[PDB]
Amino acid sequence: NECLGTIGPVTPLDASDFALDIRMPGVTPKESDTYFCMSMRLPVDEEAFVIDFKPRASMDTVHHMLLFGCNMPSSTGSYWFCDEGTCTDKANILYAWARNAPPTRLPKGVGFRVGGETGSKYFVLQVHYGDISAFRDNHKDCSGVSVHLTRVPQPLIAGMYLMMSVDTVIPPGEKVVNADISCQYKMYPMHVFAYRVHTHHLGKVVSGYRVRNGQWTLIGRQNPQLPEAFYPVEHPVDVTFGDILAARCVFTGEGRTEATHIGGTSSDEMCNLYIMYYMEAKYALSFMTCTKNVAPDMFRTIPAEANIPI
Ligand SMILES: [Cu+2]
Ligand SMILES: [Cu+2]
Repeated sequence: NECLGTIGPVTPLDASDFALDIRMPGVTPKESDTYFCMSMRLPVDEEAFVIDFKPRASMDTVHHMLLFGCNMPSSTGSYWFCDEGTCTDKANILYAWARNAPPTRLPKGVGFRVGGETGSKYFVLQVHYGDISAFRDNHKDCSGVSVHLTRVPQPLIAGMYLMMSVDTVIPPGEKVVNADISCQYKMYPMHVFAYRVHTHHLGKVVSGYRVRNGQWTLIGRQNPQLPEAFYPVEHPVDVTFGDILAARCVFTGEGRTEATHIGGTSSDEMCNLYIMYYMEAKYALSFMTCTKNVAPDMFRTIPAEANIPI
């Protein structure tokens, strides 16, 4: 969208609601694949609920945008190069937009809990500029996201279930290596509505499942070379006490000379699956993780799909 000007990025709408217009401050990338970040302090100290996200992205120039909640942005300037990092503390992902992926909307009555004693005090926006031939005119870009906040307690609360491999060793050559993740779910019900997969270049497919009475129910399955937005869960699924959450990342050892382990760099690999959920407010957890493989023998009946590329 056009460069806002000087209207004010905080718009109070009533006693309980306010819009945050979180936009780049007229930036002009000089090279392709630039990552720009900015932050905005939540303008209340008490608990609030993020209940809507409207993307304001120039189709021409923005490849993707991420919105994070945290307490300690990686820098304090109007904007900053953030190949490096977004937050010094944990970056909680709230929103992802990708040029060609269709953005999931929050289900009705769902919000992310922010502010107050334990919630995020800051939003950090990351904008990825790809092709920059649209900046030949040295024009200024004000891309970002318009966020709707309310102080009204929401009946459903959004969270993030992160499933992540730690021990995986990918030998050189080995055409096929599986990174398997599984945890017992022991909490009140979560309703899974979106997922995001992330690996590095050696990743062929990522799938996650809820397993109940030996039945595998697809949460999501994605080639991890495609853009990394939140894809909608095709048939949104309850995950309940006694279920097993199970994920498999399929890896190759080809194009590589030494053994590849898990690490933050691209020479290292990752197997991450982000599951966006909601829970009933009176039971809600904003975050859960699985870094174990508690039921490795259960993978003997994983569906065929998990082992074949798309
Ligand atoms: Cu991108
Ligand atoms: Cu990574």
